[PDB]
Amino acid sequence: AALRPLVKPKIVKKRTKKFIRHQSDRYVKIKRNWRKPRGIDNRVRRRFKGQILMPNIGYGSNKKTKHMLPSGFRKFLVHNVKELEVLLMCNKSYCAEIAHNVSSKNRKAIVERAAQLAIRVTNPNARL
Amino acid sequence: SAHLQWMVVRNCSSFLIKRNKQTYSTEPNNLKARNSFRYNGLIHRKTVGVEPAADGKGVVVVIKRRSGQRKPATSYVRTTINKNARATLSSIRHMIRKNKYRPDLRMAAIRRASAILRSQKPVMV
Amino acid sequence: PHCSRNPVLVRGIGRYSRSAMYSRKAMYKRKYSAAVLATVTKPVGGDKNGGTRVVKLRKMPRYYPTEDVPRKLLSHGKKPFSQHVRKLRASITPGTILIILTGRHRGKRVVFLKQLASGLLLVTGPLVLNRVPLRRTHQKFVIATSTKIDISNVKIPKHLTDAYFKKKKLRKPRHQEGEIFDTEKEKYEITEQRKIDQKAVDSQILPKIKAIPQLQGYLRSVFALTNGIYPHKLVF
Amino acid sequence: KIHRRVLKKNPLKNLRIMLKLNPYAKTMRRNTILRQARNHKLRVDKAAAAA
Amino acid sequence: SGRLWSKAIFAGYKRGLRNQREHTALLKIEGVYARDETEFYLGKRCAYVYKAKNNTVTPGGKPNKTRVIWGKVTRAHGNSGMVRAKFRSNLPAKAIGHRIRVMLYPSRI
Amino acid sequence: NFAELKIKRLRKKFAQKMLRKARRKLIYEKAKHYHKEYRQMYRTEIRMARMARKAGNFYVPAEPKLAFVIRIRGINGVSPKVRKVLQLLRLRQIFNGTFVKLNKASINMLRIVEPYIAWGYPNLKSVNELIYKRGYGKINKKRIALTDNALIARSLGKYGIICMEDLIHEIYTVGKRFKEANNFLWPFKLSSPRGGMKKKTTHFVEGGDAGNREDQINRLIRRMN
Amino acid sequence: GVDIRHNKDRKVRRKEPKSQDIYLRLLVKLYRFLARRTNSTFNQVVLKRLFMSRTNRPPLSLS
RNA sequence: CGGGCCCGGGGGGCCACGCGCGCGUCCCGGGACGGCGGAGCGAGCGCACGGGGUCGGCGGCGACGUCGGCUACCCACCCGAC
RNA sequence: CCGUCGCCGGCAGUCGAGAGUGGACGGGAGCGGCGGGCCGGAGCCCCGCGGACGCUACGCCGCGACGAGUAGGAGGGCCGCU
Ligand SMILES: [Mg+2]
Ligand SMILES: [Mg+2]
Ligand SMILES: [Mg+2]
Ligand SMILES: [Mg+2]
Ligand SMILES: [Mg+2]
Ligand SMILES: [Mg+2]
Repeated sequence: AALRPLVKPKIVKKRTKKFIRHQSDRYVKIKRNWRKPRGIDNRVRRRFKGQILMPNIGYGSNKKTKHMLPSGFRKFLVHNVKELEVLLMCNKSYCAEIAHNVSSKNRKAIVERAAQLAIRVTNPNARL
Repeated sequence: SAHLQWMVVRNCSSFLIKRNKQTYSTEPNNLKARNSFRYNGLIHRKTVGVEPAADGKGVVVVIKRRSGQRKPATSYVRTTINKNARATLSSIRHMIRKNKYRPDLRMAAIRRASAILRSQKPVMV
Repeated sequence: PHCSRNPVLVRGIGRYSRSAMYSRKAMYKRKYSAAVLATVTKPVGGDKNGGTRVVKLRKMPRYYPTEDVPRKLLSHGKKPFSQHVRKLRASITPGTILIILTGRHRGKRVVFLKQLASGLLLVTGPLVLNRVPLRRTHQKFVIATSTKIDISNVKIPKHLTDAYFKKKKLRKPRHQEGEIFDTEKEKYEITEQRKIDQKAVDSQILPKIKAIPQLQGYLRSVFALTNGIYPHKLVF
Repeated sequence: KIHRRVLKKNPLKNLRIMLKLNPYAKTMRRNTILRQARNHKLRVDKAAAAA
Repeated sequence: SGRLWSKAIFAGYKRGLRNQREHTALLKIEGVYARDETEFYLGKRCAYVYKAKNNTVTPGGKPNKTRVIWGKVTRAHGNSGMVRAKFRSNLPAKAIGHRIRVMLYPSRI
Repeated sequence: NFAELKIKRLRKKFAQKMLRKARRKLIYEKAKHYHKEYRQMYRTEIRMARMARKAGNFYVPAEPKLAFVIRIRGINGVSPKVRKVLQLLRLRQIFNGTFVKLNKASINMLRIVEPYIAWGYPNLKSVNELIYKRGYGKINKKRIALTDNALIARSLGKYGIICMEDLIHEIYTVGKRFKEANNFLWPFKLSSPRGGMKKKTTHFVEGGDAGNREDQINRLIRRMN
Repeated sequence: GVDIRHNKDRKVRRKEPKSQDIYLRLLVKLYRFLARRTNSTFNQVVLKRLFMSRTNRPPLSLS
């Protein structure tokens, strides 16, 4: 009953865990987002066995499923009704997303316009 | 010239929307709304555009004259087709194929005009 | 139309060579030199609607989709399931006793009838012995024992295709919301056609089971593994 | 015209890939299949004479 | 009636000495202790049947609380029985030294 | 106009079919000829040996002339004169066979690489199975699988090699255009030897792998490609 | 691993003009088409000289 | 179980041998062999070890309890880890 | 499968009518295969008026080889802050 994508390939992720920064567990001052370890004795940088894995380009996802939502679509961010019609001809491979700033009165009109224009909206329940 | 104007508006344009890993374009006579040299409703000597009508019945086919390329008040001639869905498609098909008026935007004008009529059908829950 | 005139040695190699087959076909004398509808006319609904209407069938579509999918390349193999060649394991000849390994009738000892068209094995337990009726069963979920009954001079009815045993469907004509619970059609009932084909086949299999001694009690027991036996050491 | 990658098949296992490279391989093959069945029928005549 | 599967032990994963590869398990089937004795088992379906807290669905019955991880015996490992087995999801290490069923499905007898 | 342009189109597709069936018959008869020529060679070595045993004499065969080298030792810690010789044989990676032509220039540089290569004298079955299973070409510096004879004939065709059977005869009977045929082959990529190496680090005649095992290299090729 | 060196793999060479001049970029499209679809090696010389820097492209006097 | 397209002349197997005229060479008027001559294309069915997978094959289960989904949620075990 | 490098790779032919390993003619002389009464010869598409996608050319498509790295160099950043 939902709008279906055009095709739906099997999406294969080469890795599903995030890359945490080395020693982000040991400290609150170290946040988890990644910094490349530059240090002369670092056993993460030197890639010992049993350590934290470093991100590199080999983990890159298959570029016909890249940026694909887990239900076949790709995401486009919208703010008002008149930039929703750029998805009129991208119907079965891109889905609209009302941005966070758009008020409750105005995202009524985006939802029913996209319903009569066959565009899937990812968050059509946001001030209800 | 269409190429010389394209080298200006390729990356710098008010109609150009660049958000997450995809680019769109919002100029009026643009089928597909894609930022492309073939589909651009401003730079070519002859363009095709289709839009919904004044009220929600029909499609407005707008084409571009030969003559007044620097006269924007009179450069476009607008036609409202309000047939059934099958013969409004053979109408747009004849305006492109029989005149040889820009016959690469032909099927893109049919995909848009079919999808613009399905928007006008009464929605069922 | 003649036969192939070229016997096979192995698959994809004929026995007779290229010029040898020029002369078996007599191609030296058998050689040769040189050499809708889409629109109908349909009559008038007049008067002064003058002229018949030329109307085509195959009209043009009312709605193209937004995007299409490009078509595939070509494959040169890859037949449908109805055209696969059927293989039967060399242990299994008509009349052997099978040990059903998988269904509701796990462990039963049934007697193998004809093999059907879709590769499935038409099997009967004698229903009077172990309550397995005429069913299909799959080849690779079945152990062939070495015990044989001569089912030559036994007439299997010819309306016993794959379509005879295929399950039946009804749901769901004209019902759209789930409030009315329906306790019908999930009960299977035996038809009279199903019930007398069993009697037509048990009538002539049973005199050959009562022929050899104590095959009956063998065909009434179920198979099992105990603390001794290991199946790589058993003899089937 | 797009020439994509042709999957390399083994002519030592796939017969019509061998015949596309060596058409004579069919003629060797029918000569060695017939020669091995002619010698095999000739050795079960030696066995069916000295018995 | 009757057991109808052959009983095997989950020994460990396919491993070196200081590396283990959890995608391939190592099984010891009771009764076979030589590599020439193991050709019977080389395509056989195999299951790890265990119980958990919540109910799950049962194909052919009401919801039990048994759960199954299915696998296949792929090849032999070593010179004394010891097949290795490929499961659909990798076996939990809780299972090491417990029962794995070996099933007699797809048959070649 | 329009009917005459079909008939000129159907006759140029007819000449190409006639040219195609003439070229298929050429490579058919070249391979029937080479089959005779290999029986010429193989039976002659037996007859020359038998006529010497009758007279109480010895027949020393021809010193062989086709070798097949295989790099057995990897790329870590290799001395520079040895490292330069291995990249003149195109052995840049471990298990990377190629054919070489034996003479005094090539034998004295195979002695420089004794502990890195294993080599010997291949037979006709070994040169068939390497070309068919693992023979790729160097076609404008790409590595192209030899899936059709037009790939061989477009490069080596000016030397007379127009099918894969001619290429095998040019390698095995080390002909006048051996150099261009061997260099056409991208050097081979063999797997690890199935069943083990029996002590890689030492010479074949003292229990290992290095150097010249002479016709036992054929026993190595079977379990490696 | 292979025994090769990688320091001269990427060959340093112009393959487009570095300028953003749109009349220059527009007759690069003309000569890149003419260098592809023609056997002429004149067009392959003129194409790469359009790529060049000003100091690799000096003034030619009338004399 | 040599070579000479198994030289050639005479008296069961194999052949990727198969139009006629017209010239050529060779052999015993007859042949055989030609890469030789100025003149236009066979058609239709199938089958496939043939430029990378398909089925024109199938079964079971289902709203107050199950189905799938989840990670900087928690816990457990094996292995690795200063 | 991801990237890089190489192919000075391909695509402006969106050419459902585009089509050429040369083509036209235009008389001089002729064949076959067509329409015999031994005399003689163009079909310029269409019963269907129709036939997916593409080419942000700073784009898109292909093919092959390749991928350790401190100090250091260089590029890309639809990474982020004012
Ligand atoms: Mg250090
Ligand atoms: Mg239990
Ligand atoms: Mg070392
Ligand atoms: Mg490096
Ligand atoms: Mg690196
Ligand atoms: Mg650094």
